[PDB]
Amino acid sequence: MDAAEVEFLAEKELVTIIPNFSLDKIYLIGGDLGPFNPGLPVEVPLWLAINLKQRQKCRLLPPEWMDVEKLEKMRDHERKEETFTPMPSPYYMELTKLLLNHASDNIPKADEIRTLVKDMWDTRIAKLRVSADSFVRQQEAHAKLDNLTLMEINTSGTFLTQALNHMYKLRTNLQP
Amino acid sequence: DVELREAQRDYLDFLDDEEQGIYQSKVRELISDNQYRLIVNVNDLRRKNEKRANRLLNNAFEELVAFQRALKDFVASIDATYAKQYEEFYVGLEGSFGSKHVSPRTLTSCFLSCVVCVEGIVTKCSLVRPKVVRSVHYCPATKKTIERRYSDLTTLVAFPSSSVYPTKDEENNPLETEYGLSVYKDHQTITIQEMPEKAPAGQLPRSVDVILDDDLVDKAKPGDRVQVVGTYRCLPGKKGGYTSGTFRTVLIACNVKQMQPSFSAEDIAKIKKFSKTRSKDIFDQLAKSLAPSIHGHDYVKKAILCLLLGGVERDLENGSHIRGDINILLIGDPSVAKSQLLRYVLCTAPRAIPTTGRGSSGVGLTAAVTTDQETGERRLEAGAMVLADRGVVCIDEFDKMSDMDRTAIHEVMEQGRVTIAKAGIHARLNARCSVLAAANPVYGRYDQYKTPMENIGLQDSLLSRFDLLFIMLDQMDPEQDREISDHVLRMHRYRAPGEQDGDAMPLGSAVDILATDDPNTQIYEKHDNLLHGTKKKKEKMVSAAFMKKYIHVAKIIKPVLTQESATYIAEEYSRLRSQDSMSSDTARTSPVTARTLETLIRLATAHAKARMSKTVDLQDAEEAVELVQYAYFKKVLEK
Amino acid sequence: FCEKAMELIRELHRAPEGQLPAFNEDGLRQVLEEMKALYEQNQSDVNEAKSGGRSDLIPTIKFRHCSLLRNRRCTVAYLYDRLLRIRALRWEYGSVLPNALRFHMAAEEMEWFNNYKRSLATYMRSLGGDEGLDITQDMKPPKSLYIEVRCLKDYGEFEVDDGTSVLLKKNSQHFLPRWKCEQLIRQGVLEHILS
Amino acid sequence: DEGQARKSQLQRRFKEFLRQYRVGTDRTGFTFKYRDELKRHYNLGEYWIEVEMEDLASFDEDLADYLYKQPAEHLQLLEEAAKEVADEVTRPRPSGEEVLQDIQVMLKSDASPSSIRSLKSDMMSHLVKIPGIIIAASAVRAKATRISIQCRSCRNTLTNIAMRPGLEGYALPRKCNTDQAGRPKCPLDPYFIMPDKCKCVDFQTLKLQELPDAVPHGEMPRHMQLYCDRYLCDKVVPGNRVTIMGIYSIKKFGLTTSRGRDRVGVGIRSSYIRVLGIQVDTDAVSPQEEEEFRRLAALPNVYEVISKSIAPSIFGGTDMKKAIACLLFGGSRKRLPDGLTRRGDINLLMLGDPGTAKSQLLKFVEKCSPIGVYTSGKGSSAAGLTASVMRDPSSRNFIMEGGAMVLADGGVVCIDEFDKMREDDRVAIHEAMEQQTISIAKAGITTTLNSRCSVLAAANSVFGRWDETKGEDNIDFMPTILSRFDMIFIVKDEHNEERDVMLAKHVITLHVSALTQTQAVEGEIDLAKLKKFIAYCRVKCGPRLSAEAAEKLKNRYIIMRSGARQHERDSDRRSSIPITVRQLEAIVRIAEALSKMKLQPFATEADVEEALRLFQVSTLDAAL
Amino acid sequence: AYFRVESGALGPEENFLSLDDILMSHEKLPVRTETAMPRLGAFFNAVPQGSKLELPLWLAKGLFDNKRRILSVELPKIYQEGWRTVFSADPNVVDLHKMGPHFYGFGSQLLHFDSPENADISQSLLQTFIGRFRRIMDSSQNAYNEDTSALVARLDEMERGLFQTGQKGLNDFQCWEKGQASQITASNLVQNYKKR
Ligand SMILES: Nc1ncnc2c1ncn2[C@@H]1O[C@H](COP(=O)(O)OP(=O)(O)OP(=O)(O)O)[C@@H](O)[C@H]1O
Ligand SMILES: Nc1ncnc2c1ncn2[C@@H]1O[C@H](COP(=O)(O)OP(=O)(O)OP(=O)(O)O)[C@@H](O)[C@H]1O
Ligand SMILES: [K+]
Ligand SMILES: [Mg+2]
Ligand SMILES: [Mg+2]
Ligand SMILES: [Zn+2]
Repeated sequence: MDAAEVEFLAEKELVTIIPNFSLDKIYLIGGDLGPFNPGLPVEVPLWLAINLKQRQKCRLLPPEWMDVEKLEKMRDHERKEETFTPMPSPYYMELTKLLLNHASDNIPKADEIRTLVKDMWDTRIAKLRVSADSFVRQQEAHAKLDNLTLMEINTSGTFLTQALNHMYKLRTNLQP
Repeated sequence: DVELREAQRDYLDFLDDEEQGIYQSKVRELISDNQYRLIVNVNDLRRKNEKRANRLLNNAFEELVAFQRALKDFVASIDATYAKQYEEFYVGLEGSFGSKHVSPRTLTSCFLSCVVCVEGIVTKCSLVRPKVVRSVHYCPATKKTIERRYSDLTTLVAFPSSSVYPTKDEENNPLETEYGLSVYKDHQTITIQEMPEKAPAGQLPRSVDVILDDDLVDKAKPGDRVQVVGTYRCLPGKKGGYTSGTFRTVLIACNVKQMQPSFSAEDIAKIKKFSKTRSKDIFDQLAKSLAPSIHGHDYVKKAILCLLLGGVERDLENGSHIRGDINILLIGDPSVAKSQLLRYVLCTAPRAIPTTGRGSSGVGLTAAVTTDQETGERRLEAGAMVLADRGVVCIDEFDKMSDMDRTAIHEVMEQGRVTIAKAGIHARLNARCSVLAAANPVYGRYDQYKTPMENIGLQDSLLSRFDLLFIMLDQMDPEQDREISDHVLRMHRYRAPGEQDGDAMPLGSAVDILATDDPNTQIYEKHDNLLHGTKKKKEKMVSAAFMKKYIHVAKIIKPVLTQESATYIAEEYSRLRSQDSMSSDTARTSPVTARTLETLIRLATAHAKARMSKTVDLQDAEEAVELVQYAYFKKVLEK
Repeated sequence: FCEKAMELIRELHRAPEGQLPAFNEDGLRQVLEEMKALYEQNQSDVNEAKSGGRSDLIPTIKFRHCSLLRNRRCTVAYLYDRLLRIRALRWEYGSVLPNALRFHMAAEEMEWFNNYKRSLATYMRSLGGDEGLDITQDMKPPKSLYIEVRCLKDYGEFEVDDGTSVLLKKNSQHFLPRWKCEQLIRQGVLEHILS
Repeated sequence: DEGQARKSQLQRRFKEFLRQYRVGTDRTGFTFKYRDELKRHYNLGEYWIEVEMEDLASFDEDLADYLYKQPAEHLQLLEEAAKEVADEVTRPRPSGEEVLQDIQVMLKSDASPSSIRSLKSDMMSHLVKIPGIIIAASAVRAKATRISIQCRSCRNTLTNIAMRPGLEGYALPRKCNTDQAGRPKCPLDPYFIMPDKCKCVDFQTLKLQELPDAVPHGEMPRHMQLYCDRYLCDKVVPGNRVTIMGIYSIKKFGLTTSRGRDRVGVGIRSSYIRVLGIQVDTDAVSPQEEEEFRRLAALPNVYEVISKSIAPSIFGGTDMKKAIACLLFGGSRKRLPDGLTRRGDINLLMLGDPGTAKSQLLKFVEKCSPIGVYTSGKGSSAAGLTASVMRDPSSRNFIMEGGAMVLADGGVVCIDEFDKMREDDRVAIHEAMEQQTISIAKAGITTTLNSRCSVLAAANSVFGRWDETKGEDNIDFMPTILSRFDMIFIVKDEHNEERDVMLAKHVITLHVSALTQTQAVEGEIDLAKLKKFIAYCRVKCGPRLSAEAAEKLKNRYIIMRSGARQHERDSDRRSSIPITVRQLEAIVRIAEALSKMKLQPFATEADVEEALRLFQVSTLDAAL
Repeated sequence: AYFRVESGALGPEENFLSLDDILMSHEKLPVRTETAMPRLGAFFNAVPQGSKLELPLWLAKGLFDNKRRILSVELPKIYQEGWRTVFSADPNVVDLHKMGPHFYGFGSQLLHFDSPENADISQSLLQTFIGRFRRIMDSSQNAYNEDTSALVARLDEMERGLFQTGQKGLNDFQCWEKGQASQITASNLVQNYKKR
């Protein structure tokens, strides 16, 4: 898996948009997308939201968790704890990147939101680094990584798994 | 506090090992041999207690203090009287220190308060001076004795104690020092410099200052290549209540190692068998094996082997002297491998000093005066030939040396002594060395139609001081050209097994030795197609390591001349000297003199050494006569 | 002994990016000739061992047999790695290879490539009701239905729909559906312009 | 309190700059540049970052203005902010990495530099940007950042006393703080520095000479003292051209006039520059550069491209420009198992007529070579070329100073006016040219230095212009020196109507084009890139001759020797130009240089063919 | 879409079609001959009993049997106690590239010869890998758009593979964050064929 594919998975999350067009209910294979009425909010997958924004057909609304006070509390909690804390979204980094890159005009205080998400990302990456070092140094056979998102795992997963494969083979040399 | 007690407990546990017994036995030996320093291998400590080893290497002074306290307690446990004998017991370290292996360039501030192992060359030494440790004083009026302890920034527990001795008691009654009851330790300072081959491009080598105390004094002399294990400290100072904040740094040694072969029984048996195998072929094989990368100059290589082996110097009951050192001169056309043979001897001989005619002076060759670092005392520093005492001096571009500088070489070349009469200093220095010199003729390229004396352009006395003189000519011969070209191109195609294709030699190198003992013998070198060719390999090559061991063992033998050899040598000397115009074309390169007879004796003795024989026999004399016959005459071409 | 096969292996090892060098015909023939020589010497030794009951020859027979096996292993590894690179060619460029690349391949390698191409076409045809699914396309996740493309070289007529085509000339730009341009982009004919 | 509040506010602003600064656009993406660099460097174990002044001005103009006007205090605040941000980016950390490290903040700007001559009193204590040449570097020494002091009498200790940066000392407390009652009073000056409690950093001192083009007419170049510390230490070496950002400062020694200070003028002080950032001027390889170099080496006509790029202003001399290219790249240095070395450097001599651009070629190679020294034979001495023995002013002891061939170690030394050199001075170079070492035995110093450099020499003939009738009398050099040259070019100014017209038009067009704004040439490589390409190849590739190439070389060498031997016999005079084993190894070196241009591990028969053609045109032509 | 056959040198047996394994088994290994070997004297005519030779690992593995009929195998100095002690002091400073490019793979295959020091060779290989992991992970995941020649200089072949994987992960995320991961580009092979 590469980062583009994790972003592809993240693009299936639902967000809210206000369209400037009228459309009847669409019966997509994935699921119905309610009628579109100018000025009224509607929930759609992130990929369709980004596409409609790029075509000047909708205005995006920030998710509930994309709030400065909530994000500051979450960053402080993440810094205080030892393990990974539960995240507002399983694709918070990708959602933040896409929404703030394409609709900053629609999201007030986007710079603060980006900085807080960056802080959380840095803390969690450091925790994952500590976890990997502990796994190798203490010669573990298994680990628990709860509340860790797919993008975080994918950032260094291949390296860690290859190292663990080599280490296991070195641990099982003497068995005939 | 508690950490110090725990460290002392751990170290005492480490040295009480009868329940494998290596350090219990080492301490017993220390007692038996009258020593007060125990050398500890950090690998054993790391094996038995890793945390204690890491702390020792990273917090050196406190850990060493605890270690030495524990050692004193253990020694007292084995024998209390011996412990009372010595003020303190010291600990030296050896083994692998990981990243603490450094050079004077890589020894930086990040290694402060750490144990480090430095490798380098000793450039400067100082005089040994006593340093007061404990002072004892007696009061004649009150009949009581008082003791004082001293320490400085250089002691393990740094504290700037006062140097002034007590002179009176708290009561006014006066005090007198008991010098024979006080304690003093020897103290010396040296400088260790980066190895020039390791320096980066365009950079002069860096240096570090080292402090040797107690037994470690005089373990190293200038010119040595040493490995010093010690602790790295800064010496902060103040003046008028002001500090610059820039501090000198010193290395406080705990162990000094040299970088004298060690012989095992198997190696001794191999050497004895090699000597026994052949009677006449040993010398020829050894000479053939000397500098493999040079296509043959066979007689010159035999002469260089004789030079390395040497003769036997005679001391007479009256006190007269006859030298045993063999001197060789090579005069030649450009590009005939003279400098390469000199460089090979420089790389292989145990003590060899390089010198260039244009880059040397009489002072630099013999000795120099300067002010002592302390007290400004007129002191002497050894020159090249004194540093080469019982060694070799290789002088390249001999014809470029100034005549006045050349004249200073006569006394060393003949008598082996240097007389210093300057700056209120009158000394006789021992410079008993063999001279290997290379030169070009007066016209650059030897003129065969002129005589040897006119080409060489040197005075007969200097030529007489050389045991052998070799005229090496480049004669364009298609077959010789083919052979030399094949050899040279094979040499240039060679690639060492470790290296990969396309690799370039770097300018400079990082520290490669990662232990005090090298973690890594066979008589004959393994065959390599490029190094030796596709020939059937009928001639075998003796390996470099075996050659180094064999020559060391042979140099100690002193063959005794026999009556038959003496008769043959006398007859041959008479024939050599009487023969005038022995060949009408032939001319003498050097005059035949009684020095020629001494040279015959020297060469025969060296040949007998090569065989490891206790007597000089007729074969050795015949070989010496053959060498002299080849060297002393040259045909002159007529146009 | 096995140094020629070692040269065969080293040639491929020196190019770890998958490029196909020219087939080493002379090296392969050398290896085969050496194998025949080894086999003949072993046959003579085996016959003598049977005839005269000389045990001392068995180590030599084993040594030669091991050398033969080593030569075989190196040959097969070389050929198989070449096959892997050729296989990658199909998925990286397409069904029709540039003549430059065809030049390096041996004739037998071209036959292998043609057979593999036919098998892949059959499998891709078998997936769906009509025409199946061409899984050589859609190599990256899709973002937009249409994209902007610039012609990096002259290519001539290019069919958009059966009715209509467009002329590809250098430094012209076209706004086209992505699924019609992916293949030419992967071949270095078009460049994807992001604005 | 108020000062503390102001300092805290400024530190907060620096911290926010480090946390929030971003590069990119909403069309492409965004990167938190400085936070990411700090996080990566800290993980790598490199505790420094480099901050652009323009970025800081973009974030907060007042902060940049303060940093320019009062560098010391605000730089300290910026370093504290950097330490804070480094903790947050890496804060959960693995075992053995608990203690947070200090961060050195380097400074970089796009502003135009100012000269040494322009450094005036009114700029004291300001941030300055200065270009120059490094002429001297000191040894690495230890400078205290933190000290602990202890009382001689009572053992009362004051710990963690901060030290000022730069060339500034500290004044110890005059009196101790222990209780007056009960104990006899503590003596004056009771405090001493505890050796093991001191935290130190590496420091260095440098001399920076003004640029040669900036020197006023008729004046000796001026220099300035530089103070470097931590990661700035040991970055530059003598000969480097640099631009330094620093603080114009004053040495703060003891207030007292100890030893009865008796200066020639009153209230004078010593100036220096406290270095905050170094930029080495062209006059590590990025992956983009390395890919570009690999592309160049693979061009089918790379040899032609490099030759066309050597002194493009000179009208002809194609064979001499091809040989200079080989000298620039060099051969492969080797060490045989017995310990004997074979040199890989190539020596070249141009002997010829006046006004033939020999000196212009030497000047170009000085600029083009990664390491290059230009000297004159007339203005040289034996000690100046190799190395000198002299007295050290501070130590009162003999030391060693390297000459031209020590400064040019690893590069090229261009010796112009080689014929004007004295014979005693010329002879001092023989060892360095072949053994590539310098042996010294003087004044109690016995040492050996490295001199692995290529010699490029130019000279005139004995009679000024080469006279064909005089024959061997045209050359005055000894056979020993001449055998140490791989290639010898006899340059004859041949008069021809057609070539002379072409040369004149080229020279005129060259003088008119001096006004034209510089433009690139399709078939050439600019000097800056060629200089970097040469350095890359020399470190990456050491070629060897192929077994087939060696057989071809062996047979031609034998023929060449016979022809030289026959020619001398017929002429009845031993030729001035010798053909020895050194000339065989010279052809090997030239073949390896040609391969090194193409980054090829093995030299082929075509390489030997070109090497033999170069030898034929240069040295065999001279010898016959 | 090109993936060479992967190395199997750390397992009980090496992979038949692995180029890395063939190169690794090309490396030599000291042996002592336990039987006269006729008709092969030309290559080292008989080779006398007790002779000492250096053989490629593949050839030694072929002739070796547990009862030591044809030859007996001795460990290279790199895997003996002298060097094992050096490794334990600090495994990060030893140059595993110069001391055998396939250091781990070669040492793993030495366990087939049933030496009395097998447990010590095995334990040393594991501790060396563990002691070097943190530096490899940090350098590979934090050296961005920089020269890595000094970072991989001392790494062996197996470690250089891990370093390349770590660099790939770092580069992919940087490309995604900068917005370069969405452009459709010419294939890797096409780039190396038509623009190199
Ligand atoms: N017979 C030979 N065998 C091998 N290499 C040789 C031989 N003759 C010369 N060479 C090589 O050729 C070069 C000769 O240079 P060298 O310094 O040894 O010559 P030289 O006799 O000392 O010359 P000069 O009197 O000019 O200093 C060196 O590379 C040397 O290795
Ligand atoms: N072929 C040429 N193409 C271009 N300019 C040339 C050429 N030959 C000479 N010049 C110019 O003419 C002048 C020649 O002076 P220069 O110092 O280079 O000559 P030189 O050959 O080294 O002479 P000398 O032996 O008298 O020192 C310089 O201006 C040089 O630029
Ligand atoms: K003074
Ligand atoms: Mg010489
Ligand atoms: Mg000139
Ligand atoms: Zn006090």
